[PDB]
Amino acid sequence: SGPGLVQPSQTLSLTCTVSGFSLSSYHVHWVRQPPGKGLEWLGVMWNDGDTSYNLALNSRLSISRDTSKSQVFFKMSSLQTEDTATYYCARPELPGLTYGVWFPYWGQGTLVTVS
Amino acid sequence: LMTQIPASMSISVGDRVTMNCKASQNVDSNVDWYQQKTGQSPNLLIYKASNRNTGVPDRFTGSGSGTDFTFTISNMQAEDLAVYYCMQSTSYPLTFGSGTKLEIKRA
Repeated sequence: SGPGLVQPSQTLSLTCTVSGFSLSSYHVHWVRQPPGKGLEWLGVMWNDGDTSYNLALNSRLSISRDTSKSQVFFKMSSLQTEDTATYYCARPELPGLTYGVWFPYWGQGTLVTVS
Repeated sequence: LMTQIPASMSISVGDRVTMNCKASQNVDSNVDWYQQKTGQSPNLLIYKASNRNTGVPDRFTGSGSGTDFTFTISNMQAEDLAVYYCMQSTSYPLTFGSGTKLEIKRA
């Protein structure tokens, strides 16, 4: 949740409520799907706390979480027209200890529209 | 990053199909495959290049070496239509393939 219509430059915070498990035990990934069906990685957060992003949103989006309340957050700032898309969150079932990072989803979406 | 070919894949029920992806560099075996049935979120099929996720029927199998990985469906059934996506998770940033839409050829 947290989605909706957008004017370009605006800000927005999406949430993601998890259940069935503890947030310290796995990771969570913000991935979007644009209207032309393309899928993009928005942000990740290693199990230690570090977080990467692609250049696409570097400096504008800020992923965060609350291991206590079981919440994942995405704080978009300076929204652009190209951020329009469905936003999902997922846990990864792949410790990057052994060089994978598989991504189990569990989100049903939440459409953000920047116009 | 990733390249997925083909874009569209018309297949008849019972047929076999293959979708492949290529990586810009070596990512070993960390490539998974997702099915996004129409009107739903994507779902996992194979992870680790070749391992089937729980619940996935064995008509799906994965393989690949160096930079090319392939998903194979031996006997295409009706439920298998939708868009498939490969993704690697070798190292960051994680990246998805552009997608291959499988459509069922019918009378």
